[PDB]
Parts: sequence; structure tokens; C-alpha cells
Amino acid sequence: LAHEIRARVARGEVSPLEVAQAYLKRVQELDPGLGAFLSLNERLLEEAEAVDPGLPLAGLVVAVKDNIATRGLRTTAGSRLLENFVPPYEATAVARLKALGALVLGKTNLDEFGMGSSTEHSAFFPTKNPFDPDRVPGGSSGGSAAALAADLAPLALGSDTGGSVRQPAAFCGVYGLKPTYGRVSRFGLIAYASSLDQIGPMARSVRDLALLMDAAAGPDPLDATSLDLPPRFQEALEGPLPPLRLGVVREALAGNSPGVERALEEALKVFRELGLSVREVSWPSLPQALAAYYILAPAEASSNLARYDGTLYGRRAAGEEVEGMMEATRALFGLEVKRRVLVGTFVLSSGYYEAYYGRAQAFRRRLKAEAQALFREVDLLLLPTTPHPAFPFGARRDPLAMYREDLYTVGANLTGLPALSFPAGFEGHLPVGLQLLAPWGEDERLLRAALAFEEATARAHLKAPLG
Amino acid sequence: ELSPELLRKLETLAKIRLSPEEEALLLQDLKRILDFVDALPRVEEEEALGRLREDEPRPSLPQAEALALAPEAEDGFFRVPPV
RNA sequence: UCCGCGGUAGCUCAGGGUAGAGCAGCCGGCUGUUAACCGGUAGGUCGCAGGUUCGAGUCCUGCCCGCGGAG
Ligand SMILES: [Zn+2]
Repeated sequence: LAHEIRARVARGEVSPLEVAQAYLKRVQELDPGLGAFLSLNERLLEEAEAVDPGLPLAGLVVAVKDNIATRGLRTTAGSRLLENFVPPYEATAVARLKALGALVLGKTNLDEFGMGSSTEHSAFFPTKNPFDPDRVPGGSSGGSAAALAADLAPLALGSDTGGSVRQPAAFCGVYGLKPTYGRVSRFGLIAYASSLDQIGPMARSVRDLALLMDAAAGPDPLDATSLDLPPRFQEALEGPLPPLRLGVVREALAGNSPGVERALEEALKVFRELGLSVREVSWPSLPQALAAYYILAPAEASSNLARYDGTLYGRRAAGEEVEGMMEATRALFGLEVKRRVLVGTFVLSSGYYEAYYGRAQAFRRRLKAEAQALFREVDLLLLPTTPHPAFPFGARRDPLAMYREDLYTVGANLTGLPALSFPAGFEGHLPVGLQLLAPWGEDERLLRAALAFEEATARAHLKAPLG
Repeated sequence: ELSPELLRKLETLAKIRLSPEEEALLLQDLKRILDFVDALPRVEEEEALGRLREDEPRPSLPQAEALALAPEAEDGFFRVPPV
């Protein structure tokens, strides 16, 4: 629907100002109940929507996750520490969309600092799943997903560290891409695990994902970890193998819910009638990756969130003593954050560094290896984004049960591989999603594959009306 | 293998002051988590391709915009409680 | 320095209500033992000094000592 809008705009049938007014209204009427947006781009939207021409993304408006810097707009990262913080600079990704006519609708709700898998850890309020108001939209990009599924926005930006983009996309029945680590800039991302974080696009169609990535991705002189690889995404004008080899991961086959297994089998039939060589492969240590993640990520998180004392920009807790002030200000963290940064401090702490961090590092290198070897025999990998559909609020009381939400999604980040999450059915009016993987840098290929699947069927629905 | 003393030590290192209620709570969580992670198997274990930035000046923030983030400022300085 | 296991007969280690067993020692038995074994018996700063308890080897505060482990 995104590319459809830009079409109507370029032909003069509609003006960008018209599109904004339309979406702004829808938000003001539906968001109250949904709770997808934290902040909204004030008068600076209507004003900015009437001072643009015929650029590629003119009529488009984007919903950005609130841990991504937007100059002049409140960027809270879903935390109390930053509930009044407004960046004097703009995230490279966002900056690029803006230069192509795009505009920010508002900022999306997330789990505090991106650490969460249900949005139930937002310092402000939970977000509701448009398909079922009694169930979570996933996390931590729960807001962005929820916004898309309710057509509160044509485009959306999210953040992925352990599936924070894929898991929500699955729960809300939309597309979520985690780009090869290095494709999109991290400058402007209030990130928590530097080695694993990546801004990811999400949309209601694969052609739309192409629009975002083509605009957002690319080398940034400010990010020393960014790759010099031209996007070239919108060349989804298919000359697609036929005949790619697809490898299904055994380890992720057992433990899935009826609707996931069902959606999985059906997808295979589809890829076969498409000309793909489907074969079962082995991801030996994949099941043990969840552990390595919850020792590598927390480690980096402790050091990344260390800067949040009340000295220069956060909230000040009021101590009057400085050490005491720092100690009191950080107490404003949520239960989940505290939990993770306490783990992170332990894993790096003296006497435990090699025993844990050093251990998880060596294991992280195994996965990359086992993956290199797998892509010597196959061209794509397939598994569920999650073993089940969105769960109802209240479950996942045990912090561990929450972590195991990212059982299948952690592999992507730990290795760095591109991973796409596409809709693949419904476990009874509940959207279930499947996860495609490709070798490093072959983002465009898995999108191309995603198109074939999408075209081979038309299976995507919107819980709320779409304008 | 996690004593209440370590928690204290950790919360010290992280400069995070939690309530005695949270301490008892997190004490149980951390235990379970550190057990889950400890299950990680040990295994045996690249080329340097990093780049450098040119020594060319880039415009700075205007003092006004910088101090606007500060909870407390005084005569062009960031103001914090005393040591 | 920190952390984790230890400190009980002589030696090597068992365990909130006389502190125990086999090795050797003592007494008694046995002509082929290889670390002989059978009975009986003697053997104590439970680490040291302070607490809870009616009662502490056992639990809890500090210290001494040994081994091991950390970038
Ligand atoms: Zn500078």
C-alpha cells in the first residue's frame, strides 16, 4: 500500500498534505486505544507536509521506534531516564528518509531500552495487538508493528538485537527485516548491544520494505562498522533462482504450536512449486545460542547504559550528593533493565570474564562458522520466527520464559546474517510468521525470495481499517 | 552460586540502588538466569579491516543547543552536585 | 587483594542431641603374610574467640593457616 500511495501522489491525484491529514486523523482516533505511539510530530508535520515536491518518498510518512534519534522530537527510548530528552541531532537512517521526501508521523512505543519481548516493559504504557486486544504485539518494536497492522502508518522503523524486529512483526502479521550487520547505520540508535544492534525496516508489503531499505541503507562515515555495500534493493525485478536451494533447520522443527507447524508445511509446498530444492539441514549448536546471547548482550548493555547518570542529559533523581545522585538516578531504571545490567556487570566482572564472556565469545564464533559451512550447501535457511503466536498479557511472569521468546531469532544477530520475517498464515485469527535467512550481504536475495512467496499467495490481513 | 554479598557488590559496580524488596526478588531471578547461561558449552576459538577518519574539522554544536540538554547549567557550564 | 573449597585421634576423612572407623598402638588368637585379620581396648585445642539456642563438630560475626581459581 505504501508504493500505491506514492503513485497516486506523483500523478497529482493526491497531495502529501492530504495523506498526512488522513493518517494523522486515523492515529488520533485509533491510537488512544491501541497505544502504539508515544510522541507525535507536532505542528512541524502539517508545516513540513506543505513544503515538499515530487521526491521518491514525498507523500509517505514513517513511524519510528522511540529509541531512534529524531532531531527536535522527544526520543525517550521507552525509559524514565529520557522521558524529556530531545536530541539536537538526527539518526543517519532517519536523515536519509527525510531527504527523499519522507516525514516522521511520530515515535513508536517500545520496551525500556529495547530490552523486552512484549512491550509490557515500557516505562509509560503497554501496546495492544490489533488482531487481539487481549494479546501482546511482541517486542521490543511492538509499537512499530502494531502501528503497521492498524494502518496507522505506511512505513515503520524498528530495532533488532535478538529479534526485537522479527518477533513483533510475526505477532502482528507484517514484514520485518533485520539487515546484514553493517547495512544500515547505527548512528542515532540508542542501542543496547552494540555488536548485535541493527535498525530494521517493517512494512505491510515486500515492495515497501525495498523502498525503505533502498533509502535507509548505505555506508555512513560516522559509523565505523557500516559496510560499503550499495543497497540496490528495488531491483526486485525478478530474475530469481529457480533454482535456489532452501535448507530447513531441524532443531527448530520440534516444539512448535499447531498453527506454526501447519504454516510451515504449507510454505514448503509453496517454495517447491516455485523451483526450490528443499532439504533439511542441521544448525548443531543453534539451540544453545540463547544462552550465549544472554551473556554477550547483557555484557555490552551494562557498558552502554552506564552513561545514564543524571549529569548531562537524563532525568536527575535528586540526591544532592553526586555519588548519591548518580545512584538514585539510575534507580529510575525498570526491573528488566536492572536485571540485565546486573548480569552484564557480573559476566565482565573480575574472576568471571573468561569463565563467561570469553566463553560466549568463542561460542559466537562457532555459529558464524557453522553458518559459513551451511551456506556452502544451501542458499537459504528457513525456520519459524517464534514457536507460537502472540500470547495474552500476563503470561511470561518468569523472566526466563520471556527470554525464550527469542529462541529462533537470536542466531541472526549472533552471526550477523540478514533475516526476514514474513507472514505465513494464522493460528485462528492470530498471525503466525516464518523466518528466512541468507548469507552475509545477500539481503536483496531473501527479499526477492520473499516476493515470490508473497506473489504466489496474497496472505496478509489488517486487523483495523486501512486508509 | 550467588550470595547476597555479590548482589551488593554488583549493584555497587553498576551504581544501581535497589530497594530491599527488589533485592530479594532480583536475587532469585539472577540465580536462575546465571544457571541457564552457565549451561553454555566451552569451545575452542579474523583479519583487520577497520578504517580511520581523516583529521578534518566538523562543525560543533552551538553552546546553546548543548546546554539545553543539561538538567542544570551555569554560565555556559554543565552544573552537577559537588564531589 | 578478591573469590571458592578446606582445617575433626597420629594419618586419612565420616557427620542442632555421650565425637567415630581402619590404618598403628596396647592386650589376647592364628606356621606362609604381601596394605594379613578376628576380638577387646586406649587415643581429641572438632581452628580460635565471640554470639543464637536449654544444647553447637553442625549455625553466624571477625581473624590465622592450606590448596585452587582469576585477563
Ligand atoms: Zn566532537
